Amino acid sequence: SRFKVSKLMAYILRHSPWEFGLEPDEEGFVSIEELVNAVRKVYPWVTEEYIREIVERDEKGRYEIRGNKIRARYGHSYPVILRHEEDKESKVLYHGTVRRNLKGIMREGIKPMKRQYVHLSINYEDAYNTGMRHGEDVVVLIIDAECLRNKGYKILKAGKKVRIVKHVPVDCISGIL
Ligand SMILES: [Cl-]
Ligand SMILES: [Cl-]
Repeated sequence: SRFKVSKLMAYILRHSPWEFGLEPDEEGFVSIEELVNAVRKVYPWVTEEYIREIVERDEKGRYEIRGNKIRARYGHSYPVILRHEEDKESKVLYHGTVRRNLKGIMREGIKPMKRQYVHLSINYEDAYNTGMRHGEDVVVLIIDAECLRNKGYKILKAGKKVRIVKHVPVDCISGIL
């Protein structure tokens, strides 16, 4: 199924490419032909055409293909430089978290995992569902994207709804939902 193969693709491209013999470049790209060979170790019926179809049909824009190169657009647990197109249009974004984090966030702002990027959403429901990954008592922060930009932060379009930014200062948190 598309779901099973996509879940494996996301694991390989975000978390464990070397386990499958793949060496991502600094931007997270691997050869799509080598990715097919890797995936076929688990699902031998997969084809390059199938992987390209998964990329084209993905509801979140999880993946990006350029020529012969494929990457995950977000969610890596290893260092990447993501030169995604800038979101210059959003006025408001959302960050899902858990209530226990408010104390720290209200003192320090939102910091990323591994000093990478903070993940934001254009959509409240997506932010809520993301926050549920860290606990049941979810709150969604409203982020003033214009004030982020005015402080010098570039907000990048990582997926259809996912946006990434280096840091969110407390001054740009405009509400809690
Ligand atoms: Cl909590
Ligand atoms: Cl996750």
